[PDB]
Amino acid sequence: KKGVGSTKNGRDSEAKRLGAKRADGQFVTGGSILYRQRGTKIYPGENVGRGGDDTLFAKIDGTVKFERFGRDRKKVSVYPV
Amino acid sequence: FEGGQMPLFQRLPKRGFTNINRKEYAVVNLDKLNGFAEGTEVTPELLLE
Amino acid sequence: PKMKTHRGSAKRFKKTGSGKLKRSHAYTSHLFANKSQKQKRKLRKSAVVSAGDFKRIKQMLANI
RNA sequence: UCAUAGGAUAUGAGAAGGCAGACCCGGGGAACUGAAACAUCUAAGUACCCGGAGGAAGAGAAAGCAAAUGCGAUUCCCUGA
RNA sequence: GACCGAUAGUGAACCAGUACCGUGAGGGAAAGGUGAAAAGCACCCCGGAAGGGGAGUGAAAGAGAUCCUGAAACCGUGUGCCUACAAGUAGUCAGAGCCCGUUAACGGGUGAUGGCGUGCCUUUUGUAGAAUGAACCGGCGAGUUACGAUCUCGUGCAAGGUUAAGCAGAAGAUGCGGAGCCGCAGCGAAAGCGAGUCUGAAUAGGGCGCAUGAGUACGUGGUCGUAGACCCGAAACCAGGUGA
RNA sequence: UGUGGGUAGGGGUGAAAUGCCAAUCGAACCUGGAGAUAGCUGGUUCUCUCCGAAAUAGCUUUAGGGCUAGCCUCAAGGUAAG
RNA sequence: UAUCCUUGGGAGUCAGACUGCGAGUGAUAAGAUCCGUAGUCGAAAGGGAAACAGCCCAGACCGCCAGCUAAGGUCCCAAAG
RNA sequence: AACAGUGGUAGGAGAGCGUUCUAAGGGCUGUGAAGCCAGACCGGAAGGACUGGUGGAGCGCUUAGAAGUGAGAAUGCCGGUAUGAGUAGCGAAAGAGGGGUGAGAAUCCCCUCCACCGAAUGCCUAAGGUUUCCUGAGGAAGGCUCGUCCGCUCAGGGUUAG
RNA sequence: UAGGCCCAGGCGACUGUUUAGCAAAAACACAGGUCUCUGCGAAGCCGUAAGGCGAAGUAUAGGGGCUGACGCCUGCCCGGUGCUGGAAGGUUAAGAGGAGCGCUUAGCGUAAGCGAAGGUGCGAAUUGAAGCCCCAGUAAACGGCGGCCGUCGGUCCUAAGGUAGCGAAAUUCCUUGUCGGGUAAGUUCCGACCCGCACGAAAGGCGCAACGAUCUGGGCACUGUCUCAACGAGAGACUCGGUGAAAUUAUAGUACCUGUGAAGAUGCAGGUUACCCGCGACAGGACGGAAAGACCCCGUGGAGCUUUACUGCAGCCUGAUAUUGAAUGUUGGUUUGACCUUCUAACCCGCCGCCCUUAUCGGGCGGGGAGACAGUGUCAGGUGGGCAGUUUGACUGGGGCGGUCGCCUCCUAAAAGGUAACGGAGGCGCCCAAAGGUUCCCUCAGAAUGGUUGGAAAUCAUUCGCAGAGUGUAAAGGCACAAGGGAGCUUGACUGCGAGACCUACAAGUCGAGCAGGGACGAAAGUCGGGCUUAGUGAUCCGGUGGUUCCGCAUGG
Repeated sequence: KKGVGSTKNGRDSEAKRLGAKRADGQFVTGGSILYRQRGTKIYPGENVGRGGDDTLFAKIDGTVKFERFGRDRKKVSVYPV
Repeated sequence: FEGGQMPLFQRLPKRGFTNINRKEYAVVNLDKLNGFAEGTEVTPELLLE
Repeated sequence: PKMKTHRGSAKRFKKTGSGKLKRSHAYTSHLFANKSQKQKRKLRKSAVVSAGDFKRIKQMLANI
């Protein structure tokens, strides 16, 4: 028998549950978050706000819609009734 | 017990104290008085009765 | 023999009108420079025991 | 040297020892165990040993409870909890 | 006595702390039943006796000294059916022949021959399992009780429910006993306030609460807690004694 | 080698092996604490019906254990969301 | 198409296995190991795969000496060309 | 009635069977109770009857109640009986014959020969055992077989100190 | 019936003792040697103590340790640890002390508040032994005795670097080392060699006659040990008679080939073979019987043992105090205590004599000796495996050793999220008082040209230039309308909060518009509750600090 070891590549961070949390056409309350992220994969739009964690929340109640800032750049927005 | 996990109460803190001179007055809520006759006096003795 | 009450939990919790258990938070003892004031204002406040924990412990507090 | 120790003698229904493997009063006084380990702690002043008893013992007539136009020895029971 | 009834219940229903074991302290059994009554078997035979067969007693002798009943394992006798070219967790289904004749109904016992088919329990991802346990039969043998909590169901009374100890009372039921306990109002660490309260500088907001109300006593059942707590099982630890 | 004696266990004795101390000894034997404790193995006794899993996460001096969540069941509600 | 949510009571489970697919470690070896995903077994008998937990077909209240089929098969063992 | 459904471990829920005892009410039983053995009976299951036999005095049914309430397994406890199997063994060592006894003799008694011990298998005697000693009866048990026999069983007797 | 003998070697001097019941020995012991302790109430040891062994002995004795006859010898290191002694100085207890500080309160007080005495609590300086730090000595005390470079020298370090003697050894892995002997052939043996993995001088070194049921090798003789078996006797076995168990046992009418299957089948599939029942023999299988595997692992199991593991205890040393008083001096501040000498009456005597008393106990008297010491009690410090109770992690492709244990980023990851492995790569346990906020401003890296020192490469103008740069830090995501780079003013790196959401077993963690208060920048809109986002951190209990229209056990504090 032999003896070996020392992998030193055996860890990783805790998974942080990013991505969208509400869907297009879905009704939303005030203050609800929509898209956890890091930096801006997506920007805010109308009646939507960004936080210190680059997270997107609805300032009001309404319905969600995702769109594009012209080219190669996305957006969300809340539109009320 | 939780299998050696630090249980809830120990991981939580204590709060406050108890007074020696506390008064827990007996409470009436003013609708129970309608059972009495008009103009009649009222006393805790009477209520106990 | 009468049931013995769990005294630490008695010192820590308080009973409510709805049967729920009031509690305090942890992370509120001694080491505050490593925490935001947001946390601290959230944590000086009270809280309520969860359902699972309540199921675990409530027999220890029938006598309050 | 008084004198004392010590010795000699006579009286004593003296006391000895036993117990019922129970009750109580005290002197000594464990560990397992539990704490999911463990030493503080618990188990437990338990078990066990010892000495004393009595039919009961022990305590007991306030250098107290307390905080009201105050109660009046101890003991034990229910509550307080 | 809603306690046992001879493996139970005292260890011990009987000459038991005996016999027996141990140097010793100490350990520690087994074993009940004739019959109403001995009326307990005169007498005849077999036999050396024992033990039998008759006779007789007795309601009964298949009751006869382990003496009421007397199961099963196990042991044998006799016989209806089958069996010596057949492989088989041993049966099941189909089925001929043979023998019988029932709690009288598409009945019973055997079963040539054909087909299908690797035991039970545990523990396992998975066991026919070459993993475990049981020789067999019989008996005994494991989730209970007290107290307390909580939930459900039920009953009674309901914003009111309830007594405890104790006295009287047949070891009882009952009556008296309201001291006490739960609830009806919560919030707050607390002072304290009050359907509001706490935070707060705040008539702000928020938390907990009310407005959306039913508890309480007792009982059954489930579960939990504390007690050996479903049953058996250690190596070991301590105390006190017995032994050169 | 006999006889009579002495040393007794948290100890004794030992020309020492950890050996002997009543067919035993890395700490004798009996009783008692004591039904020690056992996250360990084994065992746990009648029937039928309805429904019907898991063998995963997280934390654990934790990994063959436990707690909560997940998955099952029963009941009362909301009710019609699924 | 009927199961969903809440509250409450009660649990058990935390040793998993193979197969197919996608991946890792491995030697793109393992009935290997570790993950995801679907199934079966577990906890599921029946028919086929000779036998054969995990493959194919298919889900057992009970009976009947009735019939139609799946997988798989049709010269004899062994029903059917 | 119709429709649909009814594999199942852990596990949850619900329906029940049966045992002992008690209360009450209604019963059975010497013209034969329970229990036990047979039987081809009934019920969806646990299970329950009926007939006959044994036995020879207590026992069901209904509704309720309370429990030491149901056993196939613990290398379970106790008891009994099997298998192995008429197998192994029958425990060191020279016996043979003739007579006798007796119900019965390899095995007991007598005789004759032979053989073994002989610093021991011989004589004394301690500790210890505690009647085993002697005599006469007996052969159920023990004797590793037999047994008329004894260190076994019964009776009796027997141990004398300046 | 009463030796087999010889040659040689290792170990131990020998005779002896030992694991009753596996081991008879090279182990133990031994005489001898050495070291150390001990002045006699020895010392040591047993005991709580009395009382005892030692010893009815007295340093030529007794106890302990190591070594082991005898012969020759027993080298160097005292740096470390031990012991021994010293000990100027530092440090250190309890006790003494008693500056001050609090609390309370009579009184003063309009109030605030101050506040004497007394009581109470806390208490500083000072003093305070042993021990420890420190210095010497000691190795038949613990123990230790090296390396590099060069072809004996030079060098590094040591406290010192192995002397003699011996040496492939009971030590030597490489290794059956090489050579020689012995033998046809010798991993064994003997003798030598020595690059001694890893001899070595009382854990004694080397040698050594005699001894050994020792271990080892060789030789003569002898033999059925063997070539290679044969025969015979006896006891069992076998048959008959008598007697008559046991272990084990799910039931069994119990075949072999291949295959399957929990991967090694009697019992399953297919095929082959086989009349029924026994007796003597064998032992291949029934993973045979026996013994809940003694190895391995696990158990938050046990016991024994060690120690510079933890905590304690006994014992020992030391000090204060009480027994425990009379003096002469001495020095201190206030008489007082301390210190040195002395005395005696306390206390003590396993010293003598007498009586109790025919008594080696004790106990009374007389003497004598020591002496306020000792001893004992209480308190305190130190030492203390002599002793006791306990701990001494997990994961793990078995365990151990290794490595890791929390957080962040990426891949694996299968286009939501999530997703493991001792899978692959890397980072954190911070930093900035400006690297923050706000207002306003502008835009990078590199390349080509020209141009002192200027140089390939500073700085320079120059056109090209979405971005090759930067973004405090790792990576991913993202950003050039800036989140990047400058300047001004400032501290929102605020207080109270927070609808509602995310993630989630819980604990927790994350985002958050908006309200109030008070502000900063800005004319104004308006932004600001730290930083470009993601890590930069830990519970509870316990204490500490500050503040407080809380409580404060009769009342006020």
